[PDB]
Amino acid sequence: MDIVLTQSPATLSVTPGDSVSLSCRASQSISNNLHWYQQKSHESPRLLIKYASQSISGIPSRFSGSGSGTDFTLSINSVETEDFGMYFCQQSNSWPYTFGGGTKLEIKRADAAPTVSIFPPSSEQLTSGGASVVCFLNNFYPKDINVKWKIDGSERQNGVLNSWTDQDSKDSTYSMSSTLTLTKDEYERHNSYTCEATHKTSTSPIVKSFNRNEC
Amino acid sequence: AVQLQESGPSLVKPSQTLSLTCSVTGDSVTSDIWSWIRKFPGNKLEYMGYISYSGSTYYHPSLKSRISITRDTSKNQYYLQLNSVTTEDTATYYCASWGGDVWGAGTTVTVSSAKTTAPSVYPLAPVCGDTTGSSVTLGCLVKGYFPEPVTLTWNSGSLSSGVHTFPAVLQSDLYTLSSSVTVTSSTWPSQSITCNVAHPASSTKVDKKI
Amino acid sequence: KVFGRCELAAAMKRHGLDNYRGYSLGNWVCAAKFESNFNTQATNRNTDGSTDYGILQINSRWWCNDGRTPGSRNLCNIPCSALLSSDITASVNCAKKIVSDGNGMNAWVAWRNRCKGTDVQAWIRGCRL
Repeated sequence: MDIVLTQSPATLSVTPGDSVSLSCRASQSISNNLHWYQQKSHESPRLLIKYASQSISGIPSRFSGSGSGTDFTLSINSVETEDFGMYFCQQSNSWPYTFGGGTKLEIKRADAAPTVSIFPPSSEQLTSGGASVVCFLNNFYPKDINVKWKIDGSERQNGVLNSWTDQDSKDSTYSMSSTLTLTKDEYERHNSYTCEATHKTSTSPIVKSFNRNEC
Repeated sequence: AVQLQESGPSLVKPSQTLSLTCSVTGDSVTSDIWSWIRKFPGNKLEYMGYISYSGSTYYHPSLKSRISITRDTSKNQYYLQLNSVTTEDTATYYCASWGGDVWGAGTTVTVSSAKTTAPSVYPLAPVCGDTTGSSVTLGCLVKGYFPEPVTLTWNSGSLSSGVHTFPAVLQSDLYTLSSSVTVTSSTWPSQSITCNVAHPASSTKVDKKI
Repeated sequence: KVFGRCELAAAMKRHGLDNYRGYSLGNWVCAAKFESNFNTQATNRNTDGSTDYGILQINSRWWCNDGRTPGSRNLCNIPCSALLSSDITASVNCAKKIVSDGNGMNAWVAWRNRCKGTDVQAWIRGCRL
């Protein structure tokens, strides 16, 4: 069977200057045939370590690997500013070659609550017979966040589509847009529409709502 | 210095064939083992297969029967052929050396049966045209276009701060993208704010005042 | 240097050759035996301007570059001198690449003639690795 590579954790937030250890585990022994790749946003993968611990001439010395068999580790002594992004491991011991799910290296910063805004369907869209309710949750940290929609007090899951931006280069925060799409007939059948956000910054969910029975 | 570059149709219809080309420059295609690697959404990498310095090939079993890798020694390129594609074959495709020491920039190939479609641009303004804090955020919903991409600007680019433009999501075969912009309460509605959206594929460009 | 049979087996196992693309460790040890007698310094001239280097006698016409071989292809992208090191790292990495072609270990005539299809595990049997 195809060798499965499990990387942990899925994501790791750190402060430049700190050291980190990324783990990759194989469902079978592969000796030293495990390779480490770095892939920054909008860039193709770059090979950092080959055969578990051999260094590539041209790769910064802060990068190093260890392990054998089924347990491997990628270490970065003092992570630097340009080191954040995705890290993947790949085995070449058996065909087909396989990659791990990857570990995301993110920048750590102070928690920030999201700035939430809700928007009703525009007049133009309703005319075309559609109805999208939009909710923006901006500049928050950490990235973990739950968004729940409610129509007339009832949680709604169908018709909801989400989009997330990458960690912001400006302030290292995250932003997200959540959109609930209905038909014009569905929309006009209900009154209260609510975007509810649950985030580490508070035990009480942030709530943004509006009623069709006004404006 | 050896370099790679992928090229090919960025759009393929279901059941049809996906074709890509990797041009080797700086050295010979016969001077190394070459491969095709694809990245599905959610950072899922797949090693599709590779072609040796001899022309010999190895294919990922999951793709066996659908895949074919060839090369052309006089043009210094190798190719990827993937038959009977389905939307699940949508991904970013990369060509690389076997050693992993060289990689192309990668090229996205999308499998869809959708036809070019201009987007509908909808204004996002507060309910009742309100305003509360010291700031206000407006928006722009770009719904129903194909294919990607669209360019979105605010006030022809004169409003550039406090903007968040999100990645498009697929909604019933078509793309939808939204953009938020935040300004001070003293800025809007005193000063008008307009969303500008351009969709090259359909020769469309529209402005939407908020 | 000249490896002891067991010493090489341990080194090769450490360098991930055991079960690499299905080939058990004995296969590589046996190939090393017949090719150079576990000698990393072994070199051999061929009728063409090519030369075989190292413990696995890798040819300078296709796999490595010695700067003096006509029609050199340098498949392993490595200086042939790296294959003469007492450190087998380079010879192993190159071997792994050779065996990754459709013909696998059949690249080594000696392996085919004196190892292919034999009880190759006999070569690592006895060693306390």
